Amino acid sequence: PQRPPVIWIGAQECTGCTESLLRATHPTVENLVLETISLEYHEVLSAAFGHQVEENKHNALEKYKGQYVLVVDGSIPLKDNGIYCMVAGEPIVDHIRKAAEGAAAIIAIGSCSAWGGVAAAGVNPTGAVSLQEVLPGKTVINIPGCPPNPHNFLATVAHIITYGKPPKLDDKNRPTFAYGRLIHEHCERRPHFDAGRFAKEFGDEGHREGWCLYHLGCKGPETYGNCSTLQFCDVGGVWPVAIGHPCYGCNEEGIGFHKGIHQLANVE
Amino acid sequence: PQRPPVIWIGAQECTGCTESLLRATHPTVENLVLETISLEYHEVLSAAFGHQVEENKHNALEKYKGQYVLVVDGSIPLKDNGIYCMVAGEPIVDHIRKAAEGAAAIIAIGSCSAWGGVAAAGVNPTGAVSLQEVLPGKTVINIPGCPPNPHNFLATVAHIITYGKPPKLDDKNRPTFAYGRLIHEHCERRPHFDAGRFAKEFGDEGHREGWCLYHLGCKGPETYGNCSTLQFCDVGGVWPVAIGHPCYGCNEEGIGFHKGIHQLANVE
Amino acid sequence: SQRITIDPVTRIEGHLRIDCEIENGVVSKAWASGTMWRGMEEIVKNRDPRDAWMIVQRICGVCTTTHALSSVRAAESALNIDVPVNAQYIRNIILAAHTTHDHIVHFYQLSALDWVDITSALQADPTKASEMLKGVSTWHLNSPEEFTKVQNKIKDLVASGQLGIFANGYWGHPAMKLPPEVNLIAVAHYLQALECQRDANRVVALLGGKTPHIQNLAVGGVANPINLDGLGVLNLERLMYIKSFIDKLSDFVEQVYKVDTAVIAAFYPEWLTRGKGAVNYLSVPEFPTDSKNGSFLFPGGYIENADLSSYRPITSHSDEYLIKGIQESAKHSWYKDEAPQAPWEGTTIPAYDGWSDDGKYSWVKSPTFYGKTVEVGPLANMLVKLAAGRESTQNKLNEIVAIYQKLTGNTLEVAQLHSTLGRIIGRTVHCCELQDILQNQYSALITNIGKGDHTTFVKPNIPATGEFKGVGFLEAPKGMLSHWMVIKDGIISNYQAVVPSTWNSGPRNFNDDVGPYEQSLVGTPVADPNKPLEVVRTIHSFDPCMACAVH
Amino acid sequence: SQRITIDPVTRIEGHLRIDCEIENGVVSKAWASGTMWRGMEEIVKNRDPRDAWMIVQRICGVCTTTHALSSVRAAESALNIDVPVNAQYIRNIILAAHTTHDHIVHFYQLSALDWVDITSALQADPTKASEMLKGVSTWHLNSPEEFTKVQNKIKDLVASGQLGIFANGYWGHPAMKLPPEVNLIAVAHYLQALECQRDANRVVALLGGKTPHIQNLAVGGVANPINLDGLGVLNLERLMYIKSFIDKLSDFVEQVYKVDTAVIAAFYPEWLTRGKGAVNYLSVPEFPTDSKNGSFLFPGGYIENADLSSYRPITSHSDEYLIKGIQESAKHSWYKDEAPQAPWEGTTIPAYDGWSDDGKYSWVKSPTFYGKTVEVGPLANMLVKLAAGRESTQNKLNEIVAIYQKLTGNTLEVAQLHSTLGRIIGRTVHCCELQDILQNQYSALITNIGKGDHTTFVKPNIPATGEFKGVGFLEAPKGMLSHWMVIKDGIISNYQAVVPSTWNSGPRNFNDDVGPYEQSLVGTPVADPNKPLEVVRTIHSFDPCMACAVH
Ligand code: SF4
Ligand code: SF4
Ligand code: SF4
Ligand code: SF4
Ligand code: FCO
Ligand code: FCO
Ligand code: F3S
Ligand code: F3S
Ligand SMILES: [Cl-]
Ligand SMILES: [Cl-]
Ligand SMILES: [Mg+2]
Ligand SMILES: [Mg+2]
Ligand SMILES: [Mg+2]
Ligand SMILES: [Mg+2]
Ligand code: NI
Repeated sequence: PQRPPVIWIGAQECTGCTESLLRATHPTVENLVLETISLEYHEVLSAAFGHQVEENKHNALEKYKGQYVLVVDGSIPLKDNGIYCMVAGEPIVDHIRKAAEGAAAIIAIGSCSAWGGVAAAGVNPTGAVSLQEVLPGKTVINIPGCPPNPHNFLATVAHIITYGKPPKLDDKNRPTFAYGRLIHEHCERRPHFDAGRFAKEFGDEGHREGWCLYHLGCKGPETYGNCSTLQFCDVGGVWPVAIGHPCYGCNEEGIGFHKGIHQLANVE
Repeated sequence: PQRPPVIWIGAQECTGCTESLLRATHPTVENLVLETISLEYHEVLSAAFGHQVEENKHNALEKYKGQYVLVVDGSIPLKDNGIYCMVAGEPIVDHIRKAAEGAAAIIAIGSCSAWGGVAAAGVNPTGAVSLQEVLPGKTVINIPGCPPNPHNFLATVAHIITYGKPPKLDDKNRPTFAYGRLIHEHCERRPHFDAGRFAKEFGDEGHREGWCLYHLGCKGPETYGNCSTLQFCDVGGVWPVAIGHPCYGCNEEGIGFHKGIHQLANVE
Repeated sequence: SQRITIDPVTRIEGHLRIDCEIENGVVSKAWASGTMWRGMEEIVKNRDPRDAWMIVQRICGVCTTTHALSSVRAAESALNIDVPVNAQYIRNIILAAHTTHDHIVHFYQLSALDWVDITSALQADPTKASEMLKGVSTWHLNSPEEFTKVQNKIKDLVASGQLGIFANGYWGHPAMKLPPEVNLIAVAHYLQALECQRDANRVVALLGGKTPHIQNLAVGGVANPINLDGLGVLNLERLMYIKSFIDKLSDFVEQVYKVDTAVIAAFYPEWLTRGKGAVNYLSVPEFPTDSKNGSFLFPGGYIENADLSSYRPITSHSDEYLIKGIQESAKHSWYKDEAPQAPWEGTTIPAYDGWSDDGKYSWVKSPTFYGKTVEVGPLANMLVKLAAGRESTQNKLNEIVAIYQKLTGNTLEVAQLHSTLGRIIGRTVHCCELQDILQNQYSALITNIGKGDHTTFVKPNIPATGEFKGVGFLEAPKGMLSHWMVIKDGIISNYQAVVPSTWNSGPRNFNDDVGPYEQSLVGTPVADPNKPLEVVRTIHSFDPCMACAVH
Repeated sequence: SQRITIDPVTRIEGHLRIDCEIENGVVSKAWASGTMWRGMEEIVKNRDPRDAWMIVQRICGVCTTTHALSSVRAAESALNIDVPVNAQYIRNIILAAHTTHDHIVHFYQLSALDWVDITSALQADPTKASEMLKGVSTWHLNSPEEFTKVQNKIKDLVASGQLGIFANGYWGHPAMKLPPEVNLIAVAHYLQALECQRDANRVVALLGGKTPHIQNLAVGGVANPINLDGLGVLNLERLMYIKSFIDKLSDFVEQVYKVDTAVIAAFYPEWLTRGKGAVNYLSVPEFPTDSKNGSFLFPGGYIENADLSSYRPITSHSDEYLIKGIQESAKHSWYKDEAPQAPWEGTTIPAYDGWSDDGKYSWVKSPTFYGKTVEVGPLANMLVKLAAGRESTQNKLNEIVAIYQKLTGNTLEVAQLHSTLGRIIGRTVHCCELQDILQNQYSALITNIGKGDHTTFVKPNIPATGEFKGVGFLEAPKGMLSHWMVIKDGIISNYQAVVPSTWNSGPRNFNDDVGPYEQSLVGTPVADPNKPLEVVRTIHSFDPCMACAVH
């Protein structure tokens, strides 16, 4: 049978959001591209290059008009008329707005496209902004994290394919199955927080008993996500806090890349 | 290169403690028996039967006197002179006491051998007792659960092989890495317990949001174990509470098989 | 002539003793004995009906899931509860995936070393072994390179002088008939089987909460919370993960297990002519798909005197013909009350007095169906499906017969299925058909959630007065299972389990008639009475489970 | 003279434009251009030194881990901190497992479709393809049945009419030399590679807390809590799980990746005679094993004018000769300050004025070593190890040459390694040697914990006044990496990253000298200037990373 089409464009990306797919198991990246979708444009994996791959993109935008999912990783730089990211001699903001015109659904994968992320931090050298800021007339589905667990993306695409609509979203257009709860309101170290059992430095006695990381700067009290339950890499038991390091707030605008690692979170 | 010898004897077992090994990944059962140990006696997998396999047990207890690890699953029945489990025409209590005389280390795998378990519950029809009760002058290492995660057993055997002694034990001779903490003192639903967010029935709105299972009968507040952290089957996210059902207390004497599913736990 | 004892029987679940009189080189008379009892029916008595399933699941850890599901079905029967359809889809995926693990482990880890000589595999040419499978299998791990790696693992084990559980085996016995190359193929497949069964149990774990011993059931449905949009519950990401494991099972089952079953029959064709245990067979229908505990995907029935053409169909777990026929006797068992008992009126009063050839010699009871001995399990299951004219079962049997024909130039008729090898073939056919059950029930669950049905549980009420009787039927890996609960004044006043290995392994009955294990052994040739491999070959074909048989 | 542009270059990390002047079908001059900038050096300024590593790790998600490890080494250099040996073992296992994933994905997912024609694979005979590998590999998944399954997946994708990322490829190009059978083998190995690289990243995840972007580092050591007897920390069970994935990597690396590298060389021998980028090579030593940030398992050094016999060894990350020689220029880059700058005095002031052939044409800076252009990465790393007389490296290269000699009848000399195919060979040799690094460092960690050392972290103090400077070196998958930190009054006053793809991809320098990418393209034959596959083959051999090059 025919497979649902996808167009993937990278703006000011590090490629970590594409690389998340190479850790996925349900589906694996080979089953995603041979069975689940038709990946019509993706510069990291494409056999074609240069003029051939730009022709392939134009052909797919015409053939699949009103049908494809558009995915963007990385921030979009507006300073100096778009010149901080140029592909085929044109500002990436122009490639993204052209591709958005015919999209059935639009997804910002990662903190950079969802809210500006690391590339928009500090002084913001390039005037980097979010995908929603460049497409004010469109509903952008945000899948934040640096990078997210790849299944936060893959189960969102599967809901669009299988049931013909997006998953339920919060007021930041994030899927509720993945972002509907604070990490601290579903964390297995909450008993230690409640008892005042805290690690004070890495390698101290409390740290070596798996105690709460709040006083090392854990941002779980102010970050929405599924890192304590879904976790990462499908091996069991693997997320930052379980390994021994505080959450940094990478999902959440104003927390990750703004607050210091050891700065304390506000608690509701 | 010679592998450390192991003798495994089943008493009033259901075979679930042996079947736990078929879910293990580190090591898999095939790497366990070809690379990690020499399994000198195990009736579920042995090529030999009858007189040949009893000849092989005798030869092994003599060859490896003072060197082998003895493992028992199931309770040991003392009522009516031991006749509720008879192998090769003799009470299993006599096979176990003979094998214990030459053991380097002795492990009770599962709640039945650790404390009597389901087979000693209710009126105890067969006078079923624990391995430590039939071996009063010996130090028995207890690995409870019905059955335990197989790595609670495999990492205990690895500590004996690699470092030449048992892992650190609590006052019930349970390894601290697996049994050192209450499930409720490291449970990811503790935030919901603290806020009074409880499931009242399976399928209700709070149950369908992943709320605390205390009012369904969860025994986490009175059960030592690693079910919330190590979990089961190495796929990620799989333990009874994560799937939607309360802990029944199967690790803990006086809790599992004694208290009703929906009976409330005492909280410390 | 002489008397032998086989104690313990290995490569089974639990504690079994087999005795045989040998006359003129063949078994003339046999005794089967279960040598361990716990009293699980007494342990569960006087409890709340809702608690039983968590206790009686521990009857067995090899057939984990099965006693849990039969127990909740018995309470639902007594109480008149209709289970939500989503709870049926979840219970069905768990049973089908568990049974796939169970059959694969029986063929390879438990039975193969009766037919395969691992020493002979050291003499094999790995290239000739791979060439033998061209045009009977498409499996991707039959290369000479795979077989050389496996041969080097055997060589290293033997070179260490520590054979352990592979030692003092039946190496060179005259009943061992495979060429060196086929021994090496079988050991490679034994190791590959361990990966397939682990994937099957990952399906079970994601719905059960763990395995062994699932923890997601309830009287009234299941504990899984269905919410595609929920964090921490059964959402679309968790369902996609389950599907990833379901999809990994088919290739091994179809291209390795199914093909090995035909290859063993081709090398051991006299084992199609011995090991008949009975002339009567019973199976129950399984995998209900409606809102009222029925509309089964697999059919059930009763066959009398081996006549498929006049069998009696069973389409309901409430069938009064099936319920009224079942009794158990303890005349030749170590219990006090000896006359045949209907299980709602059953007792289990221990009365051990030691072994007597003509008196009591087992902890296993003797079940009958309207006074007759009956075989249960995969041979019963297959023969009932062929009597029903089920085309999926016909077609799957024909694929095994076609491989046998290509290897031998001979065909297989239904008369040859009443045998040690026919029993093994019925088990393989069941494992193959279960892969379509898993795809069917996964699709049914996705589709029903999409229609807006997220229901999983009906909370029970239990009247505090009255006496209520319920029965839960289940087609388990070893055959028809039934749990029988009587509720009086709100608590369990009687609990009786009648388990498939009880039917097959039970001793001589109230009329001194012989059950399937003991019947199947008459006529078995025994070349060496000190090493009775031929007896263990026929007994393993039944997949004995003695924790199940005795409880 | 014809002028072509390749924009975008695909199957790399990030945003690259390549321009070429072509004279009579031969490249006469080239330009490399990085077309995206973020200003990561400016984003991290004016922060606490302890926070840099979490921010600058986001320079790149393909070479994840590398910028995190270089950043904590740079702060430890400035502050004079000696890292605990257990923290070194854990950092080393992460970097070696990550680099294994990176090299496998580069050879298969990024580079193979320059050399392999998927449409030609449809004409292959799967049995002939399998026979070609007899006595060339011992891999267990080279059967005709594996190759038939893979051929059928290609057939089904083509029949759908939806080729997607396989569409409008270079199928039938005159530079495509493999026979149909070898194209089919390569596609099978492309799919098998995805399983091996997933197991490498499971090692990284269990120590890092996730991947991409690890979260277990600190200025002063690591955040892993070592306690063999602790619940919820790095205990013996967790270490056993790590080892189970380390053990799964070797067979694919040695029996598939190493063999395919020799086979591509055997079919493309003119690619040993083109793609030379430089005559000077640099690498740093890697995998420290003592208590004082030294005693490296792999050596480093500097080769001038291709002379291995007179190279300069580098044994310390504090080597003043290495430190003093490094500068960067922006004369042909889009930044304001153009004269060569030592990185502790570096600026990054954007000055975009559009493309000029003779002026500014890239966001990449131009690095030099004492005023010379230098190639970094696996060709430099392999040549330095051969100059050091490292037996492990000579023996691994000799295994690749033995396979090449079996297929062609010819040997390889060191002069033939200064080439597009020599660069690919150096990357494979690295991936093979890293498997012994993993086994060595896992054993070291287990042994050290057994002696009673559970230490992992030295808490830093950072003076609130004064100005002090540090540099962190690391041998990354693409070559020598350095991060340069200046601290003033407790916060970062300057931060400069000099990254391996900066050395190789940078534009013409302050003396208009040509760097490796641009020099490598001179002489390249181009059969079809509309489809310049030969240019992309040479550029892909450097493994371009433009997020890295530009930051
Ligand atoms: S969200 Fe993180 S991983 Fe994804 S492009 Fe941005 S920096 Fe990279
Ligand atoms: S502060 Fe962090 S480690 Fe502590 S309970 Fe909250 S989320 Fe968990
Ligand atoms: S502890 Fe549980 S699983 Fe193990 S023998 Fe006892 S009942 Fe069976
Ligand atoms: S009662 Fe049970 S579900 Fe609730 S927090 Fe405690 S252990 Fe977790
Ligand atoms: N299958 C199985 Fe166990 C037995 N006999 C049950 O029921
Ligand atoms: N490897 C890698 Fe990335 C580049 N170039 C860095 O450092
Ligand atoms: S740093 Fe990011 S990955 Fe999760 S644990 Fe915190 S939101
Ligand atoms: S019932 Fe047992 S398996 Fe763990 S969750 Fe409770 S101790
Ligand atoms: Cl739903
Ligand atoms: Cl320790
Ligand atoms: Mg209700
Ligand atoms: Mg019974
Ligand atoms: Mg220093
Ligand atoms: Mg720089
Ligand atoms: Ni990079």
